Amino acid sequence: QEIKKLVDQNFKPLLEKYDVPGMAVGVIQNNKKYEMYYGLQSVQDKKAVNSSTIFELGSVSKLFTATAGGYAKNKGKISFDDTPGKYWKELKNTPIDQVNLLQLATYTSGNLALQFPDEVKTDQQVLTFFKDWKPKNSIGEYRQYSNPSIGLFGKVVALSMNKPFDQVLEKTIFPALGLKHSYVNVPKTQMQNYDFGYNQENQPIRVNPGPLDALAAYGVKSTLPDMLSFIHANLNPQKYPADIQRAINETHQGRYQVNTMYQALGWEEFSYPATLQTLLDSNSEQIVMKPNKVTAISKEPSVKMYHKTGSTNGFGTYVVFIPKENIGLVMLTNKRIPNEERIKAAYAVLNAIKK
Ligand SMILES: *[B]([O])([O])[C]([C]N1[C]=C(C([O])=O)N=N1)[N]C(=O)[C]SC1=NN=C([N])S1
Repeated sequence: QEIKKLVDQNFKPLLEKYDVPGMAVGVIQNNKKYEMYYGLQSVQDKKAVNSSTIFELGSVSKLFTATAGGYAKNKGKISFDDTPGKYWKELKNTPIDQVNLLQLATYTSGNLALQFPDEVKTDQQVLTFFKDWKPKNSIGEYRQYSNPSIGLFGKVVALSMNKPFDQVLEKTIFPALGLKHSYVNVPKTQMQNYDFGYNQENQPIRVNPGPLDALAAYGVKSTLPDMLSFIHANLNPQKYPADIQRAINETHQGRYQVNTMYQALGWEEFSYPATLQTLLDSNSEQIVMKPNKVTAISKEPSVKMYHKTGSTNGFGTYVVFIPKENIGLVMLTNKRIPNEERIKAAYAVLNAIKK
């Protein structure tokens, strides 16, 4: 059916249900990008949420970190066999130097939790944290979703490219993807487009930023048109120059499975058609918060789909795409809503515009 009708039926009611100030929903189908905006970027200013509004992607940032890692790997700047001390020399001869880069990128070091400790903020505190790290579970065998893990991966990628991570994205990866308003650090010239998001009590929220390396885990900001372009790049990598094409495709390869979920670089991958329950289970407390023993991949699914949720204190994100149907969807909000609502609403929309 018409995309607007399906988005109105499935996404629009979430604004009233969760008191969300503004939502941007994009659908790409047959290489045509459709944008739908509801509500306000700023409640106080009566400023409509729009195609220039900048949203925090939360953990969808990890898809850009993955793309940077795929870009570096396919240019020979890193091997996924390498360990972090080859690039971050102060980690040589430490226990974390037994973990390879793929294991860090896919959360299988065996002893890294969701967040850095609160007291770890400066670059020295991060280095000391990794120098003091010791193994717990067998390396490679257990997935524990982890911002420090992919943060160390991103730091190594940046070192291998002789640029800080913010510049890896802003000077290399974002331009190669054709993104015009995606940032690690939003400049003052974009201030009118980047308002605080809203906490659960509808108050504009900010916190002090955490360690710089965690920007690779949750620190990217973008707009709906740029996210639609990023989905287009994931659906149609042959339209892009060869180096970024290789980087995008690197992020699609499953590295191991946990139940019905395959862990790719950044992306979560599923056999397609996937049931709603499979997609919901990927965001369950068991998978997101607890360690789970991985299963090596023997047969990667021949027909696949991919998704990722992201959240920050003030913002919600969901992205999903299905190569066989040549369709994808992006949802951005300036207030968190439950992941299950994001996944269900996207499932209802994409299931009806299949072709
Ligand atoms: B990511 O979005 O997966 C990641 C972990 N996570 C999941 C959820 C959820 O399900 O609501 N919340 N966190 N996101 C982060 O670690 C965000 S950390 C920050 N949030 N706000 C900041 N200013 S930093």
